[PDB]
Amino acid sequence: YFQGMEKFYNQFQSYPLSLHPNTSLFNTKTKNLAQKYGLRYPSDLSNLTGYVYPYLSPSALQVSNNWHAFLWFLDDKIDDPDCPKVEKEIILNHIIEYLSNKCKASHPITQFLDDEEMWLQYKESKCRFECERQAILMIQKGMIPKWDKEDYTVHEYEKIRFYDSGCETVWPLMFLDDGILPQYGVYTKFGNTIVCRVNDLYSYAKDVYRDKSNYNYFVYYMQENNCHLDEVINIVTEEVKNKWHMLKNANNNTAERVNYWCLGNLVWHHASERY
Repeated sequence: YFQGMEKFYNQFQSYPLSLHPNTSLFNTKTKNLAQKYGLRYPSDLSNLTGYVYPYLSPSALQVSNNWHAFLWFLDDKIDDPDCPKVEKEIILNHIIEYLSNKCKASHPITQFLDDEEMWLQYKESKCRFECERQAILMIQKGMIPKWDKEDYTVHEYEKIRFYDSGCETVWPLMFLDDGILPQYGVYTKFGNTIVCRVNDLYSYAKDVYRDKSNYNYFVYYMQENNCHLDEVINIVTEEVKNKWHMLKNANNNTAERVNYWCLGNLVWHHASERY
């Protein structure tokens, strides 16, 4: 595992920007908003925002960090093994209802989203509506199926993880300073895959050895294909190499910003004590 990760990171680490993005101001504002509703956003997560959106304005970075905080709060609750299952179903259906204009925000997570400071001057932006549309899909096609499912093929995991990861909800943030939506298609899909492969690789030790969770590409691939971890790491390295080249070779604004997101996500995981 350790040698496989070393070889993987050495192959793909090509983050050209500062290891010290300016994050303090937006970290503080996001945490202040979280604390207003009794929620916690760990400061290290703000570094990810700084790494992945280095081309955004300060106000767009602020709202992006707020959206990442929403995803963190929800993942924290849904992935919590000690949270009662009925409470998870209640919060997931409530978020859908709130995001569908059917009910008031009545839980801390939706009160956070409903606050004037959530979206700042971007409350009526195309981004806001698309983030929320994609968050409904993340719940309906990602989180709800996952919390009812025990067995996964690799392909079933890939479909559920595409939604459950929330990556489709972050692509619109890349266009906050432009007022338009991303071009969804092969490049957002490749970005979703690259982010998830990196995340699953870095979380493998915690998932398998510490948390005893099977929800990880490498676990399901090893089961399905009867192979060892080193082999899957090699296979994923080849897949990521090909898809990341395809992302970098497109002269297309969505692909270019997805590339930054994949590069920044890799540097953040390399630096993190979490893994």
